[PDB]
This record gives sequence, structure tokens and C-alpha cells, in this order.
Amino acid sequence: RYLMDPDTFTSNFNNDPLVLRRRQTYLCYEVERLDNGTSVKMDQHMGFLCNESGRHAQLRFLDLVPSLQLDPAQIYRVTWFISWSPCFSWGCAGEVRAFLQENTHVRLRIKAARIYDDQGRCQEALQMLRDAGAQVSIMTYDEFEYCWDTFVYRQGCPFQPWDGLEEHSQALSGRLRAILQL
Repeated sequence: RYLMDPDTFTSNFNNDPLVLRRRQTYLCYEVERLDNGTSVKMDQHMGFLCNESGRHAQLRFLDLVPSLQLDPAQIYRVTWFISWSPCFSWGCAGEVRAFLQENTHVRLRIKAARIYDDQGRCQEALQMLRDAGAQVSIMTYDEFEYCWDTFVYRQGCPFQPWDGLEEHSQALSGRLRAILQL
């Protein structure tokens, strides 16, 4: 099971708002079955994806859903830890929205390291994700450290936060919440 290089993680998940990092998107994913009150994980149902040749990571996750062989009779929670949202292209959120409409046994939780508020398409795309049932939030220390511990080739090294991580996360979270306020 393949683990990310540590500089790739740090370079892509850094939440400095003064950086406009839109070239790549890294999406770390885990799928759990909701049963017996608890959650049940599957290690072959965890991994990470980047954009590959114009096909956004979010779309690459949707392409591998069949290979997950989800029992349509059960409820599943898919979590994404994604370096930024929402997916920039037009209708790429629409493809996510559509997948959620056709797979009503799947609940999608999106934890983004950052968002880019353009006061336009970006806000509308985030709202449409919410409206299709996704739960979108901004990553905090706990989630960066989880992803470090879970997806990165860290060789026993502990997570080392960058300067401003918590301040930046709280500022982004405030703005996402404002956008998504019902």
C-alpha cells in the first residue's frame, strides 16, 4: 500500500492563504461502512489520488467507485482530505453532485486544507456540494496530523506543523462557514 512522500504532502496541504496553489490537487480517501452504531474501515478502500492529465482527482475517485464494490444495501461514509476545493473546472462539482444523487447510500465528507473564495463560481460550487448532501469543512491540526500519520511515508517522524497552521485554518473555516451558512 503506497504512502506519499513527506514533501509532497507538506507542499500541497500547506494552508498559507498567500499561496495560490492550483496546479495539482491531492485527495486522500477512506471509505467506512456505518453499521452496529460504529464505523468499519477497509484498508483496500484507502489511498490518495492526484490529477492525472487533465482528469481531476475528484473525478478519478469517482472512476474507481465500482472497483470498491460497495454493497448498495449498506450505508457508507466516504471521507476526502483534499488539498483544496472546490474542483476548479465547470461541472466537475456537477459530476460529484450527480454521483451523490444516484448513490444515495453514500455520504461524502470533504475536509479541505483550503478554499479559494472568488465571490462567484467557487462559492456557488461549494453551495451546490452542500445542497447535494456533502459535508464540507476545513482541515484543522487534527486532520493534518491524521493524514500525516495515515497517508505519508513518515518513517516514524511526528507531524511538524508549519507556521500559522492553526490561524490559517481558523480563518479559512470562518469563510467556508459563512459561504455555507444555511
